[PDB]
Amino acid sequence: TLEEIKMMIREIPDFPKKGIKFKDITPVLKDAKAFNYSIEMLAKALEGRKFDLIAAPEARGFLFGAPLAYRLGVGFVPVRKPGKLPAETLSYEYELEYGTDSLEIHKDAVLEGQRVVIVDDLLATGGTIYASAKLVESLGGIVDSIIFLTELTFLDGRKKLDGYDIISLIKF
Amino acid sequence: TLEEIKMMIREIPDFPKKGIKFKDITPVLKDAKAFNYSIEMLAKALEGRKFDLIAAPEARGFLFGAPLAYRLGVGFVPVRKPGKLPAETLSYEYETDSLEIHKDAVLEGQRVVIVDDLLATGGTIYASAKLVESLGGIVDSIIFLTELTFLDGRKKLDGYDIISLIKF
Ligand SMILES: [Cl-]
Repeated sequence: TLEEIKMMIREIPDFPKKGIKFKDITPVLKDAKAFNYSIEMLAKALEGRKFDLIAAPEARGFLFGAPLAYRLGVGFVPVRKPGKLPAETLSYEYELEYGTDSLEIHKDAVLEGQRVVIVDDLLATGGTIYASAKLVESLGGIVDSIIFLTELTFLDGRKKLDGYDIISLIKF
Repeated sequence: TLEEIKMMIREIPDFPKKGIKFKDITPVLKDAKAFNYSIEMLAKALEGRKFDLIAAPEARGFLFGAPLAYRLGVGFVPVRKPGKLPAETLSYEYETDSLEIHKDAVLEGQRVVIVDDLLATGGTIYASAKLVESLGGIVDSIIFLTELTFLDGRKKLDGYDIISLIKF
C-alpha cells in the first residue's frame, strides 16, 4: 500500500535542473484514496508523540502539512518564502547548492512552550527544514519531530538535521 | 462562531502595497479549533453538491483546498505559478500573470470544486476555472473562506456558482 503510493510517484528527469530526478507527488494528491492513505500513514507514524502544532514550509509542504494538522486536531503554521507573510515576521537563512536563501514565520505563529511537528513532502539536503526548525525555536517553540512523505537517503538530510527526531515514510 | 473566525482574521494595512488592506488568515490556521471549524463549515457549505475533485491555486489556496479535499474524501489538484509544476502543463494568461495545471490533472467530464482563501477581483480564480475547462473538467462551484464584496469578484465570475463563508 505504501509500496503502491511509491509506485504512483512520478519521477521526472532534470527538473528543476539537470542532475535532479524530481519526485512528482501530484498523482498521489489527485487520487482520493492515495491522498487519504498518505495522510493516515503520516498520522500513524506520529502516534506516541506529544505536540501542539504542525508547521510546514511553502509550498509543497502545505499539501501534506495542512491536512495532517486537520486530521490530528492541531493548529497549522505556514513557513514561507520572503514577501508572502503580511504581519511581523522572523527570517532565517539556509544553504543552497551555490548560495543562500531565506524563510519567514510570523512572530506570533508559535508561542513559548508549544511543541511543533514540522512536515514536508521530501527530505533532500534539509536546508529549508533546518531554517524552519530554527524559526520555531526562535519563538520559544520546541521541535518535537520532523516528518516527510519521502526521503532522499543519498543526500545526508539526516546529518544536517542532527539532534532532531526524523521520520520518513518512503526512503529512496 | 463563524463570527469568532471572522474576529481572528487579522487586517493588515498597506500590504502588499500602500492603500491595500490585507486579510491575514494565519491566526485561524494556528488555532486548532478555529482551523477545524473552518474546514467543517466549508464542507457543510458544499453539502448537496456533486463533484469529484478539489482544485486550488497556489499557495494560500492549498491551505484550505488540501484539508478540505481530505475531509470530503476526494482528490486534490494544485493550480500553480509557471515553472513550479514538473510534468507537461497547460497554461493560461490573464491581466499579465499566468497559471498552469498538469495536462493529466483532470479527466474529461470530471466535476471540480475550486477552493481559495479569499475572493478579491476574481482574476486568478477565473484563470483557474479556464484551466480546469481546458482539460474538459467542469467547474461545479467555487468556494472561499472570505469574500471582499466591494471588489465585484462575483461579476468577474459570472456563470459560476460562488459560495463564501464570510462576506466583508
Ligand atoms: Cl454564499
